[PDB]
Amino acid sequence: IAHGDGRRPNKQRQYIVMKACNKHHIGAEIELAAADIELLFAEKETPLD
Amino acid sequence: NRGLYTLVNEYSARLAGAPATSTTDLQYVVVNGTDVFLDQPCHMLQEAY
Repeated sequence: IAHGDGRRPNKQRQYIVMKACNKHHIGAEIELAAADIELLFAEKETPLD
Repeated sequence: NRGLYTLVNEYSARLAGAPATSTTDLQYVVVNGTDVFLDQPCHMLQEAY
């Protein structure tokens, strides 16, 4: 505002605003057993395979 | 002293009988004319509640 009294009228004002980021880890976990791993590759032997 | 058809013209504009201010952590006498907004009704009544 510029008004008409004995106040010091005000010059143009100004801002500079400075943001940043954050970081958020996520740790997700799985186990797998060995008997899962081994018979993933053996084949054909019987209808029980 | 004057009639009310001049006082009501006068009461809405003039400075009071040196009223006090806000925000200044104490009671200081007013000296500014720019900002001060108050209109106290303890004059035309001339009382103290």
